[PDB]
Amino acid sequence: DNIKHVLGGGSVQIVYK
Amino acid sequence: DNIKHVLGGGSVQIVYK
Amino acid sequence: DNIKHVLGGGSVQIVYK
Amino acid sequence: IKHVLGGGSVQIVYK
Amino acid sequence: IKHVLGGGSVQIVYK
Amino acid sequence: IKHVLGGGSVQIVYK
Amino acid sequence: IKHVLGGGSVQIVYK
Amino acid sequence: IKHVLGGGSVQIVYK
Amino acid sequence: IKHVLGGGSVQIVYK
Amino acid sequence: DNIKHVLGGGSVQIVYK
Amino acid sequence: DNIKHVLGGGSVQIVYK
Amino acid sequence: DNIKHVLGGGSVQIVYK
Repeated sequence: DNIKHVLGGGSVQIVYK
Repeated sequence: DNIKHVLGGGSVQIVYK
Repeated sequence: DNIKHVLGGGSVQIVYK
Repeated sequence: IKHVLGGGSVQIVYK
Repeated sequence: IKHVLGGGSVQIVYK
Repeated sequence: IKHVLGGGSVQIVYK
Repeated sequence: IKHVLGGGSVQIVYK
Repeated sequence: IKHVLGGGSVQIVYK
Repeated sequence: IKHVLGGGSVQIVYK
Repeated sequence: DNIKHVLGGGSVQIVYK
Repeated sequence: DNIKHVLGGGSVQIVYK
Repeated sequence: DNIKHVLGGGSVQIVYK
C-alpha cells in the first residue's frame, strides 16, 4: 500500500482507493 | 498494491480502485 | 501505507483513501 | 538506473 | 538513480 | 539520488 | 489555437 | 489560445 | 489565453 | 524587441542578446 | 525575426543566430 | 524581433543572438 521513488516529473493519482 | 520508480515523465492513474 | 522519496517535481494525490 | 530524461504527459478521464 | 531530468505532467479526472 | 531536476506538475479531480 | 493538447518534447545540441 | 493543455519540455545546449 | 493549463519546463545552456 | 503572452508553462531562454 | 503561437507542446531551439 | 503567444508547454531557447 506504499509508494516509493516518485521523481522525474512523475505524477500519480489513485482516486477512489 | 505498491508502486515504485515512477520517473522519466511517467504518470499513472489508478482511478476507481 | 507510507510514502518515500517524492521528488523531481513529483506529485501524488490518493483521494478517498 | 541512470541518465533518464523525458518530457511531459497528459491523461484525462471523464466520468 | 542519477541524472534524471524531466518536464511537467497533466492529469484530470471528473466524477 | 543525484542530479535530479524537474519541472512542475498539474493534477485536478472533481467529485 | 483551439482544443490543442499535446505532450512533452526533448531536443539536445552538443558542441 | 483556447482549451490549450500540454505537458513539459526539455531542451539542452552544450558549448 | 482561455483555459490554458500546462506543466513545467526544463531548459539548460552550458557555455 | 518585446515579448508578449508567455503563459501555459512557457519559458523563453534568450542569451547573448 | 519574430516567432508567434508556440503552443501544443511545441519547442523552438534556435542556436547561433 | 519580438515573440508572442508562447503557451501550451512551449519553450524557446534562442542562444548566441
